Amino acid sequence: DLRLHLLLNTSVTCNDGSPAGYYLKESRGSRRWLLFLEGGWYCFNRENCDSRYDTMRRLMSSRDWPRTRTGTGILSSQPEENPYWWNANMVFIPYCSSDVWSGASSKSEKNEYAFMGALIIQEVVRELLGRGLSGAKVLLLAGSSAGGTGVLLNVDRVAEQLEKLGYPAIQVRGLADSGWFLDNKQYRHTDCVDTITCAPTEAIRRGIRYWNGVVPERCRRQFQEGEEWNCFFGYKVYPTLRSPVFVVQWLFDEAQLTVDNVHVQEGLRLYIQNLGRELRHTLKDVPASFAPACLSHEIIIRSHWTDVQVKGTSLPRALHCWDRSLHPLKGCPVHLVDSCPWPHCNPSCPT
Ligand SMILES: *[C@@H]1O[C@H](CO)[C@@H](O)[C@H](O)[C@H]1NC(C)=O
Ligand SMILES: O=c1[nH]nc([N+](=O)[O-])c(Cl)c1Cl
Repeated sequence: DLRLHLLLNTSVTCNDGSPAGYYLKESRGSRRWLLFLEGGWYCFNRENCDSRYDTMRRLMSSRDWPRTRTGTGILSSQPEENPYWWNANMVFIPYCSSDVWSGASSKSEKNEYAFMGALIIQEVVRELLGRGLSGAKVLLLAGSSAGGTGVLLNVDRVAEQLEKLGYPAIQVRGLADSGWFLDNKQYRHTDCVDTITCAPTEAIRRGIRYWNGVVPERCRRQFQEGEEWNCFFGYKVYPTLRSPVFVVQWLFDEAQLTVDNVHVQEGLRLYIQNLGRELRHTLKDVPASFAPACLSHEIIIRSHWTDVQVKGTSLPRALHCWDRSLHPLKGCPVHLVDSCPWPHCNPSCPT
Protein backbone atom coordinates (compact mmCIF):
# COMPACT_ATOMS: atom_id res chain seq x y z
CA ASP A 1 0.00 0.00 0.00
CA LEU A 2 0.90 3.64 -0.65
CA ARG A 3 0.00 6.09 2.13
CA LEU A 4 -1.72 9.43 1.56
CA HIS A 5 0.04 12.70 2.35
CA LEU A 6 -1.93 15.89 1.83
CA LEU A 7 0.27 18.75 0.70
CA LEU A 8 1.71 20.77 3.57
CA ASN A 9 1.29 23.87 1.41
CA THR A 10 -2.50 23.96 1.52
CA SER A 11 -2.60 26.78 -1.08
CA VAL A 12 -1.87 24.11 -3.70
CA THR A 13 -5.35 22.69 -4.14
CA CYS A 14 -7.68 20.42 -6.03
CA ASN A 15 -10.48 22.04 -8.06
CA ASP A 16 -12.71 22.74 -5.04
CA GLY A 17 -9.96 24.24 -2.88
CA SER A 18 -9.30 21.13 -0.81
CA PRO A 19 -5.58 20.27 -0.50
CA ALA A 20 -3.96 18.23 -3.22
CA GLY A 21 -1.71 15.37 -2.20
CA TYR A 22 0.21 12.24 -3.09
CA TYR A 23 0.39 8.58 -2.05
CA LEU A 24 3.86 7.32 -1.12
CA LYS A 25 5.55 3.99 -0.47
CA GLU A 26 9.21 4.52 0.34
CA SER A 27 11.86 1.94 -0.48
CA ARG A 28 14.90 2.54 1.70
CA GLY A 29 18.12 2.02 -0.14
CA SER A 30 16.59 2.55 -3.59
CA ARG A 31 17.60 5.76 -5.31
CA ARG A 32 14.89 5.30 -7.96
CA TRP A 33 11.72 7.39 -7.67
CA LEU A 34 8.58 6.80 -9.75
CA LEU A 35 6.07 9.67 -9.71
CA PHE A 36 2.86 8.64 -11.47
CA LEU A 37 0.23 11.10 -12.76
CA GLU A 38 -3.33 9.76 -12.78
CA GLY A 39 -5.56 10.51 -15.78
CA GLY A 40 -9.25 11.16 -16.27
CA TRP A 41 -10.13 13.63 -19.09
CA TYR A 42 -10.66 17.29 -18.05
CA CYS A 43 -13.33 19.98 -17.88
CA PHE A 44 -13.20 23.35 -19.61
CA ASN A 45 -16.07 25.63 -18.54
CA ARG A 46 -18.26 26.22 -15.51
CA GLU A 47 -21.12 24.04 -16.73
CA ASN A 48 -19.11 20.95 -17.61
CA CYS A 49 -16.91 21.29 -14.51
CA ASP A 50 -20.09 21.50 -12.40
CA SER A 51 -21.33 18.25 -13.95
CA ARG A 52 -17.97 16.58 -13.27
CA TYR A 53 -18.18 17.77 -9.65
CA ASP A 54 -21.49 15.93 -9.24
CA THR A 55 -20.43 12.49 -10.49
CA MET A 56 -16.59 12.49 -10.65
CA ARG A 57 -15.89 14.35 -7.44
CA ARG A 58 -12.74 12.38 -6.53
CA LEU A 59 -11.22 13.95 -9.67
CA MET A 60 -11.99 17.42 -8.29
CA SER A 61 -11.51 17.15 -4.52
CA SER A 62 -9.49 15.33 -1.88
CA ARG A 63 -12.30 15.33 0.70
CA ASP A 64 -13.22 11.68 0.07
CA TRP A 65 -9.80 10.22 -0.75
CA PRO A 66 -8.87 7.04 1.13
CA ARG A 67 -5.90 6.89 3.50
CA THR A 68 -4.13 4.29 1.35
CA ARG A 69 -4.06 2.84 -2.15
CA THR A 70 -2.64 -0.39 -3.53
CA GLY A 71 0.18 0.02 -6.04
CA THR A 72 -0.53 -1.98 -9.19
CA GLY A 73 1.31 -2.60 -12.44
CA ILE A 74 4.35 -0.35 -12.67
CA LEU A 75 3.47 0.88 -9.14
CA SER A 76 3.55 -2.65 -7.70
CA SER A 77 6.36 -3.54 -5.31
CA GLN A 78 6.14 -7.25 -6.21
CA PRO A 79 8.73 -8.34 -8.81
CA GLU A 80 6.22 -10.87 -10.15
CA GLU A 81 3.84 -8.04 -11.14
CA ASN A 82 6.48 -5.37 -11.84
CA PRO A 83 9.68 -6.81 -13.33
CA TYR A 84 10.86 -3.29 -14.13
CA TRP A 85 11.00 -1.11 -11.00
CA TRP A 86 9.49 -3.16 -8.14
CA ASN A 87 12.05 -1.84 -5.64
CA ALA A 88 11.57 1.86 -6.45
CA ASN A 89 10.15 4.54 -4.23
CA MET A 90 6.55 4.74 -5.45
CA VAL A 91 4.43 7.90 -5.69
CA PHE A 92 0.87 8.10 -7.03
CA ILE A 93 -0.31 11.68 -7.58
CA PRO A 94 -4.12 11.82 -7.82
CA TYR A 95 -5.54 13.91 -10.63
CA CYS A 96 -7.82 16.47 -8.99
CA SER A 97 -7.26 19.54 -11.17
CA SER A 98 -9.18 18.61 -14.38
CA ASP A 99 -6.65 20.56 -16.49
CA VAL A 100 -4.42 17.85 -18.06
CA TRP A 101 -1.87 18.80 -15.37
CA SER A 102 -1.38 22.23 -16.99
CA GLY A 103 -3.10 24.70 -14.71
CA ALA A 104 -1.71 27.51 -12.60
CA SER A 105 -4.84 29.26 -11.24
CA SER A 106 -6.28 29.45 -7.73
CA LYS A 107 -9.90 29.55 -6.65
CA SER A 108 -10.84 33.20 -6.03
CA GLU A 109 -13.72 35.68 -6.20
CA LYS A 110 -13.42 35.38 -10.01
CA ASN A 111 -12.78 31.60 -10.21
CA GLU A 112 -15.26 28.98 -8.99
CA TYR A 113 -12.55 26.31 -9.33
CA ALA A 114 -8.80 26.13 -8.92
CA PHE A 115 -6.79 24.61 -11.78
CA MET A 116 -3.38 23.90 -10.27
CA GLY A 117 -2.08 20.73 -11.97
CA ALA A 118 1.29 22.20 -12.92
CA LEU A 119 1.76 23.59 -9.40
CA ILE A 120 0.67 20.31 -7.79
CA ILE A 121 3.49 18.45 -9.53
CA GLN A 122 6.01 21.10 -8.47
CA GLU A 123 4.80 21.05 -4.87
CA VAL A 124 4.88 17.24 -4.65
CA VAL A 125 8.47 17.25 -5.91
CA ARG A 126 9.44 19.95 -3.39
CA GLU A 127 7.90 18.12 -0.43
CA LEU A 128 9.40 14.77 -1.50
CA LEU A 129 12.92 16.22 -1.43
CA GLY A 130 12.66 16.26 2.37
CA ARG A 131 11.45 12.64 2.36
CA GLY A 132 14.39 11.07 0.48
CA LEU A 133 14.06 12.40 -3.06
CA SER A 134 17.14 14.57 -2.42
CA GLY A 135 19.17 11.35 -2.63
CA ALA A 136 17.65 10.10 -5.88
CA LYS A 137 19.61 9.06 -8.96
CA VAL A 138 16.59 8.83 -11.29
CA LEU A 139 13.15 10.46 -11.08
CA LEU A 140 10.79 8.87 -13.61
CA LEU A 141 7.70 11.03 -14.12
CA ALA A 142 5.11 8.61 -15.51
CA GLY A 143 1.41 8.94 -16.20
CA SER A 144 -1.53 7.46 -18.04
CA SER A 145 -4.13 9.05 -20.35
CA ALA A 146 -4.46 12.73 -19.36
CA GLY A 147 -1.59 11.92 -16.98
CA GLY A 148 0.50 10.78 -19.96
CA THR A 149 -0.09 14.11 -21.65
CA GLY A 150 0.74 15.64 -18.27
CA VAL A 151 4.17 13.97 -18.40
CA LEU A 152 4.89 15.61 -21.75
CA LEU A 153 3.76 18.99 -20.40
CA ASN A 154 5.72 18.82 -17.13
CA VAL A 155 8.83 16.60 -17.37
CA ASP A 156 11.15 19.42 -18.46
CA ARG A 157 9.77 21.73 -15.75
CA VAL A 158 10.53 19.11 -13.09
CA ALA A 159 14.05 18.87 -14.50
CA GLU A 160 14.39 22.67 -14.36
CA GLN A 161 12.97 22.81 -10.82
CA LEU A 162 15.49 20.31 -9.47
CA GLU A 163 18.36 22.08 -11.23
CA LYS A 164 17.34 25.44 -9.76
CA LEU A 165 16.92 23.92 -6.28
CA GLY A 166 20.50 22.64 -6.40
CA TYR A 167 20.01 18.96 -7.31
CA PRO A 168 21.67 18.63 -10.75
CA ALA A 169 22.57 14.94 -10.26
CA ILE A 170 18.96 13.68 -10.25
CA GLN A 171 18.22 12.37 -13.76
CA VAL A 172 14.64 13.31 -14.69
CA ARG A 173 12.93 11.14 -17.32
CA GLY A 174 9.38 10.75 -18.59
CA LEU A 175 7.09 7.80 -19.33
CA ALA A 176 3.96 8.93 -21.20
CA ASP A 177 1.31 6.17 -21.44
CA SER A 178 -1.81 6.62 -23.59
CA GLY A 179 -1.35 10.38 -23.77
CA TRP A 180 -0.15 10.69 -27.40
CA PHE A 181 -3.14 11.99 -29.36
CA LEU A 182 -3.72 13.13 -32.93
CA ASP A 183 -5.53 16.35 -33.88
CA ASN A 184 -7.02 14.50 -36.83
CA LYS A 185 -10.24 14.64 -38.83
CA GLN A 186 -13.17 12.95 -37.08
CA TYR A 187 -14.92 10.02 -38.75
CA ARG A 188 -18.15 12.03 -38.31
CA HIS A 189 -18.07 15.79 -37.61
CA THR A 190 -19.76 18.29 -35.28
CA ASP A 191 -19.06 21.96 -34.59
CA CYS A 192 -18.11 22.87 -31.02
CA VAL A 193 -21.53 23.92 -29.74
CA ASP A 194 -21.57 21.94 -26.46
CA THR A 195 -19.32 19.55 -24.55
CA ILE A 196 -20.04 16.41 -26.60
CA THR A 197 -19.62 18.09 -29.98
CA CYS A 198 -16.39 19.93 -29.05
CA ALA A 199 -13.19 18.42 -30.48
CA PRO A 200 -10.12 18.29 -28.21
CA THR A 201 -8.28 21.08 -30.03
CA GLU A 202 -11.13 23.48 -29.31
CA ALA A 203 -11.81 22.13 -25.82
CA ILE A 204 -8.11 22.49 -24.97
CA ARG A 205 -7.93 25.97 -26.49
CA ARG A 206 -10.83 27.00 -24.24
CA GLY A 207 -9.42 25.05 -21.30
CA ILE A 208 -6.03 26.77 -21.42
CA ARG A 209 -7.79 30.12 -20.97
CA TYR A 210 -10.10 28.79 -18.24
CA TRP A 211 -7.26 27.06 -16.37
CA ASN A 212 -4.46 29.56 -16.93
CA GLY A 213 -2.77 26.56 -18.52
CA VAL A 214 0.98 26.47 -19.06
CA VAL A 215 2.99 24.52 -21.61
CA PRO A 216 6.74 23.79 -21.94
CA GLU A 217 8.77 26.87 -22.80
CA ARG A 218 10.34 25.83 -26.12
CA CYS A 219 7.01 24.58 -27.44
CA ARG A 220 5.35 27.81 -26.25
CA ARG A 221 7.96 29.86 -28.10
CA GLN A 222 7.38 27.93 -31.34
CA PHE A 223 3.59 28.16 -31.42
CA GLN A 224 3.20 31.49 -29.57
CA GLU A 225 0.17 33.21 -28.08
CA GLY A 226 -3.20 31.73 -28.94
CA GLU A 227 -1.66 28.51 -30.25
CA GLU A 228 -0.39 26.83 -27.07
CA TRP A 229 -3.06 24.12 -27.51
CA ASN A 230 -0.66 22.59 -30.05
CA CYS A 231 1.65 21.64 -27.18
CA PHE A 232 -0.94 19.18 -25.82
CA PHE A 233 -0.36 16.95 -28.86
CA GLY A 234 2.55 14.56 -28.32
CA TYR A 235 3.96 14.64 -31.83
CA LYS A 236 4.26 18.45 -31.63
CA VAL A 237 5.56 18.85 -28.07
CA TYR A 238 7.86 15.80 -27.93
CA PRO A 239 10.54 17.16 -30.34
CA THR A 240 10.88 20.25 -28.11
CA LEU A 241 11.68 18.32 -24.92
CA ARG A 242 15.15 17.82 -23.45
CA SER A 243 14.44 15.07 -20.92
CA PRO A 244 14.39 11.46 -22.17
CA VAL A 245 10.78 10.34 -22.70
CA PHE A 246 9.52 6.82 -23.37
CA VAL A 247 6.15 6.83 -25.21
CA VAL A 248 3.61 4.03 -24.75
CA GLN A 249 0.60 4.30 -27.07
CA TRP A 250 -1.89 1.82 -28.49
CA LEU A 251 -2.16 2.35 -32.23
CA PHE A 252 -5.95 2.29 -31.90
CA ASP A 253 -6.45 4.01 -28.56
CA GLU A 254 -10.07 3.95 -27.44
CA ALA A 255 -10.00 7.58 -26.31
CA GLN A 256 -8.69 8.64 -29.72
CA LEU A 257 -11.46 6.68 -31.42
CA THR A 258 -14.03 8.22 -29.05
CA VAL A 259 -13.03 11.80 -29.88
CA ASP A 260 -13.00 10.74 -33.54
CA ASN A 261 -16.64 9.59 -33.19
CA VAL A 262 -15.87 5.94 -33.97
CA HIS A 263 -18.12 3.65 -31.93
CA VAL A 264 -17.14 -2.62 -40.70
CA GLN A 265 -17.70 -1.03 -44.09
CA GLU A 266 -15.05 0.37 -46.43
CA GLY A 267 -15.11 4.00 -45.28
CA LEU A 268 -14.61 3.10 -41.62
CA ARG A 269 -12.06 0.39 -42.46
CA LEU A 270 -9.94 2.93 -44.34
CA TYR A 271 -10.38 5.47 -41.53
CA ILE A 272 -9.16 3.01 -38.88
CA GLN A 273 -6.24 1.82 -41.02
CA ASN A 274 -5.23 5.42 -41.73
CA LEU A 275 -5.36 6.25 -38.00
CA GLY A 276 -2.96 3.42 -37.17
CA ARG A 277 -0.66 4.42 -40.02
CA GLU A 278 -0.64 8.05 -38.86
CA LEU A 279 0.10 7.06 -35.27
CA ARG A 280 2.93 4.79 -36.42
CA HIS A 281 4.29 7.63 -38.56
CA THR A 282 4.41 10.04 -35.60
CA LEU A 283 6.49 7.49 -33.64
CA LYS A 284 9.02 6.83 -36.41
CA ASP A 285 11.58 9.19 -34.82
CA VAL A 286 10.69 8.46 -31.19
CA PRO A 287 13.55 6.09 -30.22
CA ALA A 288 11.99 4.84 -26.94
CA SER A 289 8.45 3.75 -27.68
CA PHE A 290 6.04 0.84 -27.31
CA ALA A 291 3.03 0.96 -29.64
CA PRO A 292 1.02 -2.26 -30.03
CA ALA A 293 -1.64 -2.68 -32.70
CA CYS A 294 -4.55 -2.98 -30.26
CA LEU A 295 -7.87 -1.30 -29.61
CA SER A 296 -7.63 -0.64 -25.91
CA HIS A 297 -8.11 1.78 -23.07
CA GLU A 298 -5.85 -0.30 -20.78
CA ILE A 299 -3.05 1.40 -18.80
CA ILE A 300 0.41 0.62 -17.27
CA ILE A 301 -0.86 0.53 -13.70
CA ARG A 302 -3.00 -2.53 -14.51
CA SER A 303 -1.85 -5.73 -12.88
CA HIS A 304 -1.43 -7.66 -16.18
CA TRP A 305 0.61 -4.94 -17.91
CA THR A 306 3.38 -7.53 -18.41
CA ASP A 307 1.38 -9.59 -20.91
CA VAL A 308 1.48 -7.51 -24.10
CA GLN A 309 4.49 -7.87 -26.40
CA VAL A 310 5.64 -6.15 -29.58
CA LYS A 311 8.03 -8.17 -31.75
CA GLY A 312 8.39 -10.58 -28.82
CA THR A 313 9.37 -7.92 -26.24
CA SER A 314 7.19 -6.91 -23.27
CA LEU A 315 6.90 -3.34 -21.98
CA PRO A 316 8.75 -4.08 -18.68
CA ARG A 317 11.59 -5.48 -20.79
CA ALA A 318 11.59 -2.47 -23.13
CA LEU A 319 11.70 -0.13 -20.12
CA HIS A 320 14.63 -2.09 -18.68
CA CYS A 321 16.40 -1.82 -22.04
CA TRP A 322 15.72 1.93 -21.97
CA ASP A 323 17.36 2.13 -18.53
CA ARG A 324 20.40 0.32 -19.94
CA SER A 325 20.51 2.65 -22.96
CA LEU A 326 20.69 5.67 -20.61
CA HIS A 327 23.72 4.41 -18.67
CA PRO A 328 21.85 -0.21 -29.74
CA LEU A 329 21.83 -3.16 -27.33
CA LYS A 330 21.98 -6.78 -28.50
CA GLY A 331 18.56 -8.33 -27.92
CA CYS A 332 17.34 -5.42 -25.75
CA PRO A 333 15.26 -3.12 -28.00
CA VAL A 334 13.66 0.16 -27.04
CA HIS A 335 11.78 1.12 -30.25
CA LEU A 336 8.83 -1.28 -30.55
CA VAL A 337 6.07 -0.14 -32.92
CA ASP A 338 3.72 -2.65 -34.52
CA SER A 339 3.45 -2.56 -38.31
CA CYS A 340 0.33 -4.66 -38.75
CA PRO A 341 -2.64 -2.52 -39.79
CA TRP A 342 -5.76 -3.63 -37.83
CA PRO A 343 -6.63 -3.89 -34.12
CA HIS A 344 -5.68 -7.24 -32.57
CA CYS A 345 -3.36 -8.19 -35.43
CA ASN A 346 -0.97 -8.51 -32.49
CA PRO A 347 -2.05 -11.73 -30.71
CA SER A 348 -0.94 -10.41 -27.28
CA CYS A 349 -3.44 -7.51 -27.23
CA PRO A 350 -5.54 -7.20 -24.05
CA THR A 351 -8.69 -9.28 -24.25
C1 LIG B 1 2.70 27.46 -1.66
O1 LIG B 1 2.27 27.29 -3.01
C2 LIG B 1 2.11 28.51 -3.74
C3 LIG B 1 1.56 28.15 -5.10
O2 LIG B 1 2.43 27.26 -5.78
C4 LIG B 1 3.44 29.25 -3.81
O3 LIG B 1 3.25 30.50 -4.46
C5 LIG B 1 3.99 29.48 -2.41
O4 LIG B 1 5.30 30.02 -2.49
C6 LIG B 1 4.05 28.17 -1.63
N1 LIG B 1 4.48 28.41 -0.26
C7 LIG B 1 5.44 27.69 0.33
C8 LIG B 1 5.77 28.07 1.74
O5 LIG B 1 6.03 26.78 -0.26
O1 LIG C 1 -7.43 12.46 -21.52
C1 LIG C 1 -7.53 12.54 -22.71
N1 LIG C 1 -8.07 11.55 -23.39
N2 LIG C 1 -8.19 11.66 -24.75
C2 LIG C 1 -7.80 12.71 -25.42
N3 LIG C 1 -8.00 12.66 -26.85
O2 LIG C 1 -7.98 13.63 -27.52
O3 LIG C 1 -8.22 11.41 -27.44
C3 LIG C 1 -7.22 13.79 -24.75
CL1 LIG C 1 -6.67 15.26 -25.61
C4 LIG C 1 -7.09 13.68 -23.37
CL2 LIG C 1 -6.37 14.99 -22.41
